[PDB]
Amino acid sequence: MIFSIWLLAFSPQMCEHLRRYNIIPVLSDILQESVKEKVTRIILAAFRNFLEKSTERETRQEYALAMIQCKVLKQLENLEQQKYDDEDISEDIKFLLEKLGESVQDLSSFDEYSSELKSGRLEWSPVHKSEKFWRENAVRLNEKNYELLKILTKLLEVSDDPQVLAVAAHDVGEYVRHYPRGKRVIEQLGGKQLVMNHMHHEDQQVRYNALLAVQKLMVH
Amino acid sequence: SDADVQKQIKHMMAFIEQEANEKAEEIDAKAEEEFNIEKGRLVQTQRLKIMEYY
Repeated sequence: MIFSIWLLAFSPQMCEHLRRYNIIPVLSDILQESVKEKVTRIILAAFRNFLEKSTERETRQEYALAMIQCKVLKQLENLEQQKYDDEDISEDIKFLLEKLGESVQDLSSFDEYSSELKSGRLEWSPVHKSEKFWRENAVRLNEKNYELLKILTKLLEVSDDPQVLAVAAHDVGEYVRHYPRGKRVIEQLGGKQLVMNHMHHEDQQVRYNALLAVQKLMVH
Repeated sequence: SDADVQKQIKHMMAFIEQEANEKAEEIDAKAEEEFNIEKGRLVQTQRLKIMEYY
């Protein structure tokens, strides 16, 4: 099947289009779950074809970055340390380590938070928890026509997960703490209503983070 | 739990009203101070130009 995907990835016009199948995660899963020599080699071949045949720079960056959102580069270093006798493994590992060696710098920004929002993977992650991010960047919640605010608002509107809800309330609390105009922006977006409703959420972690956000929103 | 959250909300309400009263007190004081400063500078500048012309 990954040989079928490697063959599909021979054309630049196919690599531009194949993105909508969400194929990099399933190859990255097998790349962790299956160290078999053939399987390793044909994933490296498929990943090399996707990235290298992407003549569109956005598509090249997107394949390198999707592999880095799957953290493929660390597994390629594990596979570089693993014993393999084949140059068609070794040289395609080193190729992808170099190209994903670009997009690792893009992801390992504060944008690991941007990707956690974009993917909906809200958690008590180090970049959610650390003050430095908000202290240096909180205003950026307004970027791409308020995209990160719109995500947090939608998650506070329709998420089922009390961690996501409480994380988002914490994110709103630090957003207002580190960007004062952010209070006005949440008040203009009406996002406060979600936080004020989640004061009576069924989870004490949500209720606590909702109250804490109401404190950081209304109290100096 | 939830009555004690309402006690904390009442403390927050008291802080909000108190610091709002402090902001009113500060701005009302700084209004009268900057009235004394600005009137005093403005009269004393123009009065002294008139004094030398005559």
